[PDB]
Amino acid sequence: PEDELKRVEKLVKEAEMLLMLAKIKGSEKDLEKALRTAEEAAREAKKVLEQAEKEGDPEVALRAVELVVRVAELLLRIAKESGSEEALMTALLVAVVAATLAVRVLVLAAVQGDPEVALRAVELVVRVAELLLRIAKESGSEEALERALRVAEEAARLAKRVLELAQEQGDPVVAIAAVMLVKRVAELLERIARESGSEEAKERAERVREE
Amino acid sequence: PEDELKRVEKLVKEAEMLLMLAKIKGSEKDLEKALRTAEEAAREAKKVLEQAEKEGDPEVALRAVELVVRVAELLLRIAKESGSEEALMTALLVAVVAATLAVRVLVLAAVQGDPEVALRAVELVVRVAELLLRIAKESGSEEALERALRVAEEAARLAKRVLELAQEQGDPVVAIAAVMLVKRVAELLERIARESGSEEAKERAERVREE
Amino acid sequence: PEDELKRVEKLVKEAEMLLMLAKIKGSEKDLEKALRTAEEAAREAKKVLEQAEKEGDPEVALRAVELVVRVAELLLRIAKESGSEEALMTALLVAVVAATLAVRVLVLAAVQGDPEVALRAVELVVRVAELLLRIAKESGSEEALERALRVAEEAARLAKRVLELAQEQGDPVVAIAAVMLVKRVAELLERIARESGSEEAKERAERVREE
Amino acid sequence: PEDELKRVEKLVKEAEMLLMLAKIKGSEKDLEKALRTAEEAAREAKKVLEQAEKEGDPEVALRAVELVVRVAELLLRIAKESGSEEALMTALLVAVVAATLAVRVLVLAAVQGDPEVALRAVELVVRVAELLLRIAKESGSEEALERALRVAEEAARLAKRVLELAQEQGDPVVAIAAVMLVKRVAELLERIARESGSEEAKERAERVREE
Amino acid sequence: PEDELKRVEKLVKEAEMLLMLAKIKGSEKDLEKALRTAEEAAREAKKVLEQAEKEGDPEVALRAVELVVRVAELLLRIAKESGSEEALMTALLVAVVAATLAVRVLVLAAVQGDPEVALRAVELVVRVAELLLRIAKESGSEEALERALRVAEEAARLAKRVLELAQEQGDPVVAIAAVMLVKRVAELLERIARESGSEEAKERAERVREE
Amino acid sequence: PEDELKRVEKLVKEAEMLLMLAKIKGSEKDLEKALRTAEEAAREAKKVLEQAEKEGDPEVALRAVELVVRVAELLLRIAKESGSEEALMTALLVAVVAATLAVRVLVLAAVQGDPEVALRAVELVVRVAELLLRIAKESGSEEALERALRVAEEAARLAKRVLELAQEQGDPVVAIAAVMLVKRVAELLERIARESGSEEAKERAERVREE
Amino acid sequence: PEDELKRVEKLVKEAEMLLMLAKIKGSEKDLEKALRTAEEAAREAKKVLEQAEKEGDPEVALRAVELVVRVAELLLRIAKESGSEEALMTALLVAVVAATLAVRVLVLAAVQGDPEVALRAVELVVRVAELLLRIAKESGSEEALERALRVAEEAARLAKRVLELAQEQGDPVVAIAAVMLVKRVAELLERIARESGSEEAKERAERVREE
Amino acid sequence: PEDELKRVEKLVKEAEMLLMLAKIKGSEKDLEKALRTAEEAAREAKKVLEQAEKEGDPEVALRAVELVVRVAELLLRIAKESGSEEALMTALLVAVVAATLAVRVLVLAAVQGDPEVALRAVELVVRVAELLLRIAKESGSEEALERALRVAEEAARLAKRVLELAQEQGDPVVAIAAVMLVKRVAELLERIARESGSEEAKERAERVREE
Amino acid sequence: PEDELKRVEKLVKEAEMLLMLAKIKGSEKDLEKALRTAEEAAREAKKVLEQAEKEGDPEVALRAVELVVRVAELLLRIAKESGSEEALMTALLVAVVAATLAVRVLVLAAVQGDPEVALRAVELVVRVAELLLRIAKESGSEEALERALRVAEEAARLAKRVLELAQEQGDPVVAIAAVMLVKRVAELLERIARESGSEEAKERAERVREE
Repeated sequence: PEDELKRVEKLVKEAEMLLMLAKIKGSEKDLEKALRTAEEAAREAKKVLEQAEKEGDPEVALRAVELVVRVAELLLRIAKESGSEEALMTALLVAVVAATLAVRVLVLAAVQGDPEVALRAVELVVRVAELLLRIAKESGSEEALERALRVAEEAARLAKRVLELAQEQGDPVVAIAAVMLVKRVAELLERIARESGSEEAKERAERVREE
Repeated sequence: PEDELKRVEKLVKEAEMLLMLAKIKGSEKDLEKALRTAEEAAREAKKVLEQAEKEGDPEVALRAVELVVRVAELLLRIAKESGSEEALMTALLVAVVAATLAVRVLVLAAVQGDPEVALRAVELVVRVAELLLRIAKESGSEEALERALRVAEEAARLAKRVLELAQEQGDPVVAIAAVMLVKRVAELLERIARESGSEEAKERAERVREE
Repeated sequence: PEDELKRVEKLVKEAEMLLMLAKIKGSEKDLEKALRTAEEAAREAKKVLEQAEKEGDPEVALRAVELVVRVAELLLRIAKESGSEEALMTALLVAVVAATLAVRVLVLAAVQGDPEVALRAVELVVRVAELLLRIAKESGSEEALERALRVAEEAARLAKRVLELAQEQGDPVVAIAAVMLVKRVAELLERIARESGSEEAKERAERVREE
Repeated sequence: PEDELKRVEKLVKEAEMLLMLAKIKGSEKDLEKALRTAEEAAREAKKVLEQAEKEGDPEVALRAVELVVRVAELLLRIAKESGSEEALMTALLVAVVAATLAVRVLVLAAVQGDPEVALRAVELVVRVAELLLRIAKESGSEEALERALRVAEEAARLAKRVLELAQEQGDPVVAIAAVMLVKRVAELLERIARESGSEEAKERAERVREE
Repeated sequence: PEDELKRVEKLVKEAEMLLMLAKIKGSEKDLEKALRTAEEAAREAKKVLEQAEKEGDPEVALRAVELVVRVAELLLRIAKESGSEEALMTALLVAVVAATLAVRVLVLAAVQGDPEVALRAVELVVRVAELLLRIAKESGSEEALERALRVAEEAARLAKRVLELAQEQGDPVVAIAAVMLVKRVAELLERIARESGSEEAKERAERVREE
Repeated sequence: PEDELKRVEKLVKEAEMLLMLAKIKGSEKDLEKALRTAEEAAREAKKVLEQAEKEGDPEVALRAVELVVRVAELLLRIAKESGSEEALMTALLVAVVAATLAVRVLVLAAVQGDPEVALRAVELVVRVAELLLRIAKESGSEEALERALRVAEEAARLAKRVLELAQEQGDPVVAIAAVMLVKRVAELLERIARESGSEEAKERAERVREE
Repeated sequence: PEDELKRVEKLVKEAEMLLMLAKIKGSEKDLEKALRTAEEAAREAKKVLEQAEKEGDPEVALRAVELVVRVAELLLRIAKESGSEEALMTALLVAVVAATLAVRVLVLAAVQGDPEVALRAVELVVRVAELLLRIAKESGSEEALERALRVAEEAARLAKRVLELAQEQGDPVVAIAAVMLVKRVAELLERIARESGSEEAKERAERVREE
Repeated sequence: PEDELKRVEKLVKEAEMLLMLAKIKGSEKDLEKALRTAEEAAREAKKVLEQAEKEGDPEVALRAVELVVRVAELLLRIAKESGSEEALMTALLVAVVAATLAVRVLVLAAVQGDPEVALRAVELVVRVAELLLRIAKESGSEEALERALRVAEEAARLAKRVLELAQEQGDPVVAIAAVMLVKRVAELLERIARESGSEEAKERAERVREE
Repeated sequence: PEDELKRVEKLVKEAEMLLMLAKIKGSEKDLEKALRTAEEAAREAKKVLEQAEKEGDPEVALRAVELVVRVAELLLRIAKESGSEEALMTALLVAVVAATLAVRVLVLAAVQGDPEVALRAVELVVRVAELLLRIAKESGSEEALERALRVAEEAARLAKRVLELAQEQGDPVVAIAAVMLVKRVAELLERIARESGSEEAKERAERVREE
């Protein structure tokens, strides 16, 4: 049931409500249950995926996982208002998850032959990459920075795999978009390469800008 | 349904009718059921809010809460004719409620992006402040006096939060009105500061007149 | 609908017709159904008020109640031709009713802000007073005499309440008339004081002639 | 449903029709089924009360019971045309019933606070009294005569109880009527006292004329 | 609906048309369907009564029954042209019916208090009597002759019952007419007494000429 | 099921009906079964609590217990009409029960975090106190008087415990009301202190007026 | 319906009537309801626009908005007679509104291709500018002064946009008028530049006098 | 329902409104939601086609797809004002889509035998070709240039297929127009051949100018 | 359900759509799934027959089988565009099937007595014959040629059996048509006899032209 997705979505709104009230009247308990509501919202989000795998709906799978991204993003924000290393780590944990989950939404889209959803699954990986990057900035964690760049390249990589089941089904437009996707990853890696000395970003960009 | 609001409104009129007859023929039972009709009117008023939260109508929420203010105000008056400490305390209880309820109407207006309704929600807080002040005078309660001034400043405070989602939506006029709102609070606190020695009103006015 | 008022009015005319024929050909059955037609006319008259309360028409309310007075007055007359203690008591019952009903028409006129109709509602109380006085003479009932004088003073009293919502709406003429009303009550009570030894009328007149 | 009352009423009309035809063409079978139709009409009448108790309608209760009186009255008449001791006893049985049933309509009117209906319930007791008196004359039964006078006084008694919930609800007119009711009982008992030597009627009248 | 009466009436006209054509061109089939059309006309006529009983219209009842008389009269005539013992018996059957039906129209007129319609109902009985007399002459049936005289007296009898609800409603003119009605029955019975040796007519006339 | 509460409530109304009839016709058997109906009503009332404990509804718990108070109050009244020491003791027994039961409704409200219901539970204790006081006056029992004052103070005491889970949940209004509650207990104890020499009431009031 | 516009217009006249009477007899309540009538008139005015957007009538849109200007102008005047900072702020709020509303009437005129109405919409902006200037003088508000000059330049700016859809439709006359419009803005800004030291007006005039 | 088409159309107008306002006041958020409104308009446009396939309406199909072209064209324009590579790619994606969709509208027109709609479907392909050409110029993308020319020739090709079901249905005029269509493609390819060195356009024109 | 037939029919249209698109854009995969869609359409077609046997509908049976012919015919065409020996053999297999299936529709029509449907069943055999002939030409298969001629004669044969249950039910027209059917088979066999040297067609025509 996408009936659940609405549940998940409303939980998220509520978490955002608990956060928004929390900043207004300065309540550390609002912020706490906001964290917990978020956490629940994302738990259920993954229950919904897990059965959209054991069913045939990649559409449901994608909406579930992008809700999980939404939860991750909310966690990042709660972290910044709380100033909590914990909240920042849970933000990070939901982020690293969303990545491999998007990857699952993708492989489902391939098995079932739904190239437009696979594409979106790959974009989502990119979003997760961008989030990790954010988290990395907020925590100064040299590890989160590595995870980010990694996840980026791995999206650019899966883009080829999206183009590849595109060219099986004769749909050049999503396959062109699938190449446009690879170049905004090249670009992200280039934008990162410039600022923020990384002995890496340079290499990853160079070898994705080949692909 | 705003169909209910009309119910709530008519209950209130009736309560006012029972009060107005009560003063005319001097019936302590008219005054009693007037109190109880009022009380009901405000109960339902909050049922109506509670579902306007679980729905999307901040408009309904505001009309519900300002009816609750109306009920509070009626209770203050019934108190003064009865000379009841009880009626005065129930007046006070509906008043302290209306405050945090307006605050809820506000946070709903923010979540849903309705800055003109948020503004009115904040005015309402100010009205509640003014009511508390009245109640405080009638009961000589040194506590009600504190609640009043508090609630005032907290309205001036939320005014910034109204201006803040105003400047997100690019609506300077309600945001200007939102600054005009803060200065009639500064003024209320100044007007109170003068008469009625309060070691406080002075401070609150000084620090809101900064903001 | 004032469509009903015409119904009520025609019922009354018919009752008066049944009475007038009854005296002509000396029919005790004409007189009976005349009583019953009257009774109906007044029943409906009050149905019409009752909804003019639950609507916004004090105009309809007043015409309904003064029809009820008209019915009461007719009952007094039927009583005198029949020589019935019963008919005289039902005359009395519709009379004591009309009083508190006029009082309702009045409080409606106040809630809705219609000072000229309130005034007339108070006059009507006076008429009812005058009727009670009549009934009292016809039955020699020491109780009806008390009800009369009471109802009188209570009209003079409500006159202040008419003047009081007059001075809110800035209409000195009906408010002057509202003081002229109090003095013809003082006068009625004085006229009664003189003849018909009453240990009371004297007091009531003295204390209304203050007001 | 008052839908039933109309049923009960039409049954009664029909019974009266069967009676009226029966006298015209002299049919002892018309008179028989007239008795039985009557009997049914009153059965259902009490079913209708019984649920107006287990519901909240004293209005329905009163119309049901006064239909039962109507049935009783019809039975008295059928008795006189038939010359049946049986029909006269069933007349009596429905009469003695109607009494205690009116009493139930009354106590319902008290529980539910409907003083005008209680009043009518008490009048009804008086009617039943008057009926019993009739029945007593037709049967020369020294017992029916006792039941009559008894039931009379017991109505005058319940009149106080009507006045008593009148003075709780501040409705002096039905309470005055409630005293007028007691004096037509005093009167009935006086009218009976005179004719028809009864060592009793005298006492009952004396002690009710106190009350 | 009196809409039906027009139906019944037109059926009758048509039956009379089928009869009138039948005599002209000598068609035994015209005469047959004329009988059947008549029969229908009278069937519906009684359906119309039957619901005018279960409604409140004695006016409708009378027009229905006198149509039934009209049908009866038509049947008598068809009988005489056909020379049918059958048609004569069906003539007789509708005649004996119309009698007891008029009687029903009457008792309806009494229940509902419509003395002028009752009167006409009784006249109708007389007409039926006159018809029976005709039928009796045409068939030489010693039984039809008895039915006739019987029905006559029974009309004179019901005349008293018409006068009796006349004197309840104070309408001496229909009550005088109700006595004029009894004397044309006395007269009919006298006119029959003379010719046509009947050991009976004499007695019936003597005892109705008393009444 | 609150379906049961309605059962309990109707039993109570019926008990009150049996009592009200009992006073009217002076039936000691009505009064007896009124006692027993009351007793049942309160039995079931406690069954309903007992499962509202083993469920999560403090709302149901409170309505159940306040019905038990209602039953107690009815018993007090039946006692006074009967003049029974027994009925007065059973009145007392249901009263002393209701106290510790309210206390249970309270601790349920705490476990489940429902401060507004806890508050009402504490008021109820106060009502029970007031009842005990009544019972004490009617029986002159020096023991019932002690139980009363005790129960009073113990309510004032639990008020702190209500304020205490109020300040955990940040709801100052019920917590203010919770302090208003303590002062009407101080007041009750003061009102009792004055009249009715008690070497005690003085002390209890002094030490609660501290708190 | 332009049927509404007449409503709006008459409301405005009435407001002006309440104001004009208010100054004559010196009634602060006339002035109050004059403010409120004005306020309503402008509310409806915007309802009428809002549907002239969701319809195709820029003509209706312009008349609606210029009524809103009229309301704004009336508010300025009421402010000056009352001496109210509040009335002056509400004057200001309707003024700042009318500006962005005229802007909407304009963009509607563009979408629908009605260059003569767009022109008038831009003039209206200028009027609003002139009003703001007035308001600014009356309140000495350094902010209202900024809003004024701003709004002026923004009109001169939209004038180019009017000329631009003029030159698409080949209508040089409204386009010439559209350049004449820009120079009376240059002029207004110059007239303001001179008196009333503003470090700004100078710049705005210089850069619009380029355009 | 073509009721939807109007929806789609109005969405498009609104998008164009958001764009036109966006250029006027320079709002990057207007431009954003203009993009998104456009995107929606085209989503629904394809929902409408998708069911016009699963229904029998090629007329609905064509209007839906040409709305999709309209959306594509709007996207191209938004791209140029924003200077966004993203907006330009989404412009391109809706363009490449519209092509194969027109192709679907065509094959529907063939299955259902509607040669005039097929013709228009083929023109539409040509429009899409022209759009791609535009997009290609704006992005300098050597790939978009290939897609353009391709799509052109493929329209000229389907023109034969339009002529071919024309000659089945004996409609030479649309079939002549179908040959006129091929020559403006030859011409487009020739016009492109000249400017803008393409080693290709030459070949495609040569081999279509054969056909 | 003939609800299924529509399913079968739409599958066929779709197969034809996949074929028609396949020839347009030259897609060997369109042609493949067109074959498979066809194949399904015919599978279900036979499921529908199979239950129209186990039910009483020869009408359903005939529509099912002629859909199977339609599928066969489509397969022949797909074969010719693909140039597949396989597709041609599956064309042949559905053809040889349709024959013996028509034969079943026929024997059902006989058992159930529906001679007009039997006739059509026999025509269908002839169509199948004509198809086999086509297939035979396309494959040069000396075997398919034998099957064709065979199936032809066997239709002419069953024609006698159609005429034979015609003459049982007295319907000479379908029986005449049943003889007209035999002569277009004689004719088909004659037309084949001429061209395409067959040592056979001659004999079969000679011996059917006897019959």
